[PDB]
Amino acid sequence: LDRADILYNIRQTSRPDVIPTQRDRPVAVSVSLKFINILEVNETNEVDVVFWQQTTWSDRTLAWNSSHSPDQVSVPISSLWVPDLAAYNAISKPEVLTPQLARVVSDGEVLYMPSIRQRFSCDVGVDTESGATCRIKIGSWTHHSREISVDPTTESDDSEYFSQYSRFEILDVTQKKNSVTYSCCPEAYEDVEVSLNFRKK
Amino acid sequence: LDRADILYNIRQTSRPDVIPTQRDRPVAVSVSLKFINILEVNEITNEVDVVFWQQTTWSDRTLAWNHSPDQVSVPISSLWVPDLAAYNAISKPEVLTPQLARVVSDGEVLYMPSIRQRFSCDVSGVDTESGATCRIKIGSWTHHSREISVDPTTEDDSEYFSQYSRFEILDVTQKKNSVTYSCCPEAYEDVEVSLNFRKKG
Amino acid sequence: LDRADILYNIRQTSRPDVIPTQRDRPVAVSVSLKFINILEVNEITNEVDVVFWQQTTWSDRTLAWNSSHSPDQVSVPISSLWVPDLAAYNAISKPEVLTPQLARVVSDGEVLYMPSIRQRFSCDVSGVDTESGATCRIKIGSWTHHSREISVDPTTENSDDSEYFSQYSRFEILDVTQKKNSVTYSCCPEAYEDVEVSLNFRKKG
Amino acid sequence: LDRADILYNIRQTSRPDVIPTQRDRPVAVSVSLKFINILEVNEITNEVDVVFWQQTTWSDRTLAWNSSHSPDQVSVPISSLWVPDLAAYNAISKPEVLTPQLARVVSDGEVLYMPSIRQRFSCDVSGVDTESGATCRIKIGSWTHHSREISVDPTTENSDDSEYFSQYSRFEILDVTQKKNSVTYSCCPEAYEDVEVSLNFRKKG
Amino acid sequence: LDRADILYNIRQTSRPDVIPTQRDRPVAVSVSLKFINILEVNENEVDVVFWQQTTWSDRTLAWNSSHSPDQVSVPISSLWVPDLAAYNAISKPEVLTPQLARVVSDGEVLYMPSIRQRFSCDVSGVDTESGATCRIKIGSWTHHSREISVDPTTENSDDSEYFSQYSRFEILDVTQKKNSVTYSCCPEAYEDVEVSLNFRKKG
Amino acid sequence: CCARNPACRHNHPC
Repeated sequence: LDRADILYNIRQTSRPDVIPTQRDRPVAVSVSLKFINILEVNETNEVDVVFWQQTTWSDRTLAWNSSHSPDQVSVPISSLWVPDLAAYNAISKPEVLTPQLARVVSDGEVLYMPSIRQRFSCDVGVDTESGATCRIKIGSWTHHSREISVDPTTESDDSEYFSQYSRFEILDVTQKKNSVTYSCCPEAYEDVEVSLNFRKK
Repeated sequence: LDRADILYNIRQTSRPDVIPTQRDRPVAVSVSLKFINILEVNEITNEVDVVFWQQTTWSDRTLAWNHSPDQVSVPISSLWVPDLAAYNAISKPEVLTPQLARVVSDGEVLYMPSIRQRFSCDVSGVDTESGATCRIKIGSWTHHSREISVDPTTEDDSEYFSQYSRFEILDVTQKKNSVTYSCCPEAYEDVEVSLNFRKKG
Repeated sequence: LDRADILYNIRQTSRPDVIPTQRDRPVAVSVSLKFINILEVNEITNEVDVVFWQQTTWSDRTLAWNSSHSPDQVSVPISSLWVPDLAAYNAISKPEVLTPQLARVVSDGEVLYMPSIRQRFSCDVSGVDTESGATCRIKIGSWTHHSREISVDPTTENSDDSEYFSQYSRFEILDVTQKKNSVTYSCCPEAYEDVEVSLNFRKKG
Repeated sequence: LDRADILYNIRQTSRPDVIPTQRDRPVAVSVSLKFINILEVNEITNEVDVVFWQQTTWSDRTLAWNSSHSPDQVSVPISSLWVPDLAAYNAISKPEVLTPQLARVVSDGEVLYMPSIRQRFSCDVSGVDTESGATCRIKIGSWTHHSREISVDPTTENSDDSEYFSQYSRFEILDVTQKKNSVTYSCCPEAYEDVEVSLNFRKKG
Repeated sequence: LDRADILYNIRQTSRPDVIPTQRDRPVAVSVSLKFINILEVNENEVDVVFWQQTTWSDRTLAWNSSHSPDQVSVPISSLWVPDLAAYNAISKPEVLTPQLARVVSDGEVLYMPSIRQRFSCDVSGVDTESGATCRIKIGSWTHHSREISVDPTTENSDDSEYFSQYSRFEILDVTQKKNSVTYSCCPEAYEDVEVSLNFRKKG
Repeated sequence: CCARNPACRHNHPC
């Protein structure tokens, strides 16, 4: 098959509005934030950050036999189911800086890594040695734990992607998994809490 | 039935532009605000910027099905949604979250977007003990009470409220208001939500 | 007929891109502004930001239905209807619609569209601190339809202007007048009808 | 023919992505700016924000209708028409269109499009407080169509450019000249026609 | 063939979501930035306007031009366009111009949008003689080196032919050089053009 | 009138 055929078949079988759960198991979604910059810190306790949101999951409906065929293609996200991830504590809509294409592997793995600019409420100590910490909580907006699980990947240089020209420097980036039940809603919602410890240079 | 079938059946029979009234009863809509943050109180201008989850529920029996899945996530463009507005808003509601609702097998729809919005509100005593109160008035923009009724839900406690805000919630109360004018035999309804809050120190 | 049937019939007959003129008479459009708030007044770089309900009504017989055994009104998304191409000739920002974009359609074909709009204008703010205050003039008419195609008229609805206005604003409304006018520019050989709305306001104290 | 018929026929025959060239002649586009306001001058950054009506005309004879008992003109959404891909070559912001995106089609196939546009330019504002004032240079032509495909011409000075200008601006217009030119770049083998608009303005005081 | 026929045939054969690789060779994309302005220097972000001259070929678009026009303007929504991104940008690219490309009868496509964008750069020496330098890295977001190659065009220090005379800044030098980057996120190499804009405040 | 309420005003233009 050529790329055209694969892309054509993906549009025929892919259901962008249908979570690809397989045997009533959750779709396992992994999330990892790579920080590129910290801009417009405000004393209002708000910060503006740029980060690559590495997101992966599997959708076996998209798989194809890679005999001759490519092993991977780039596909517009409007042709795929994508997890309805939100930063629960964001105070602005995520602004996607990059082309909205995901990578689909022949086995049905999907890799989506947008560059995102977003504003958060967090505690700005920023001029001290130990610095400030910004907590970003990411999970499914509408899918509880039997439908979507959310996990960090295992870490490698938190500062690798970080602008050397920023006024700030990264002290450390940590991940915690959480599973939360609110009184609004009888099921548990998974999130990943990412802690960005940073300070002014 | 699988999720694909449910979603397919919803698109047949769901009429996004038609209020799903049953036997000439109103669509009973319940609306409840959970405050997440208070961002830019302005003592000069009497304006406040708030973030809140707008818990909204109603029923559309035409969507019902069913042992096999009991709920699905559906994009709101496939559903009728009530034309609720905050009558005293001074900015467009900014939806922070994926625009998906939950549909239950009995035809209940649950839509809970995170919204950032600015209101004209009395901020005078925000630094005092008893604090300031911001009233947010919500009802249907075009529908009177025989078409859409609007009621507060029963729970008030800042479970969802950011601990990093400059402000704290003293109390949140919800009252329904219902007027009949002599011009007109039908009743007009809104929900008034009172956010009593103050600066921490 | 039920609401579904009415809405279905509206989609069949309604032509959103076709002015519903009757026997080549103008479509009579009425406009009334209800002011809700005045935000970000700027005494330097003149300029005011206002929020207002733009009550707009007209008739479109193509929408009509028999309501003898049917509902007498429905709410319909504006993308299913012809709406007048109104513009504030002196606006300096795009109108931002705050409210659900639905119009109310009566069985006889009367249509009401009343969005809440936030918009910035160039306006005379000198004197906003004084007793007589400042006046902001907003000119509203059709962008492309001259007087043989669209007539524009203010509504009679006089001094109730404070009822709609936020009591928490830094400003208060002294008076609102709505006057009909008919303008010809050299760009364009026909006359365009407008409503000039004069918002007389001041800072409180 | 009624308006509905004409609009229907325009959708059938009009090719929004196809320049309506005749016999491999350029499509003659005429472009003329009417300045409405000058906002947000910045003496630090040498940037100015202007609002202008961009009066634009050209012809597409395929759209004509010769029938009796028919309108002389209709209003049509621009997404149903080929429109020239005009750009201000030296703009530093995206053009913001303030008005309904409708053009007029005349029964002879003339198309008249006049959007109100807000846009920021780089210009030397040092002398804005002086007698002779500052000048803002705006170059407008087709982005992708060189001179064999689109010609661009100003219309002749009929009015004073101040006719449309807000009396509430902090600035006043000293002079506006709109002159035809041709640009070439090393990117591109062919010449592109433009209108160069010089807006000479100053602060009132 | 008239323009209508060409445009019609382009819609029939063009697959906007399919990279037009030939026999699993990379699509060779050439990219060159022409700087128009430098706008809002901040003591560490700068705002630039540039024309992004981009060319590549898609043989599926080709037509016989012996008795027909040789080139047309086409909306980019009808074409595959490379998914180019400035890897180090801190704002979304704002496209200032009509989103139309030129297609030549041999299948060459030329796309040159005007873009406004903010970058993180060291502006401390902007008032000095040697000036400040802004580094912009541009390559495909999702297509590694076996799928898309990225090359500068010849003529490196880039003459400020396009540069506004009314800017507060002047261009000292522009170099546009090819590179190939591997991040730990991603096992393949991605090709880029690294553009160094050396500029300073005027006197 | 019932002019003060947006919905009412839609249903009964004042």
